[PDB]
Amino acid sequence: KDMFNTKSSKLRIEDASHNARKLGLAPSSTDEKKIRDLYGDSLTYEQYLEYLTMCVHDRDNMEELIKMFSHFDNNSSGFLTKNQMKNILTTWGDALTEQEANDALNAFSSEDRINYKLFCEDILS
Amino acid sequence: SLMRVQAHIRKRMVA
Repeated sequence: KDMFNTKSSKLRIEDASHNARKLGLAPSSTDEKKIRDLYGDSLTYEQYLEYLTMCVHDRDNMEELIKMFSHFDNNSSGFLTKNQMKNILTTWGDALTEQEANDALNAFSSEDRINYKLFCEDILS
Repeated sequence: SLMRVQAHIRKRMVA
């Protein structure tokens, strides 16, 4: 069975989001709020397919992703340290846990000094 | 923007 009919009873937004990730999309709390604000806590099939379209984010690219990290790179050198990126990722936005942030940073590189453009390029795939 | 990065990091968690 498909990802929607496995858990349907309507499907909980939170589970729709997980399915979106398995399909290679990247929903944020903004998309969850949008889909909630017009269809409630649970979506019909048709509502859920709108949500997936909502989660395509075809404006996602390296130069859009790096904006916040650039703010912290004063001399626009191109790098930030793991711990810098961890603090950023765990304080602002839809904050990750320390563990989640470190796991992403460790998977991408074994060095402390991280090219955040290449890190943003890599997490897009 | 940072939220876009975080959304893709969570995407990356699931296999």
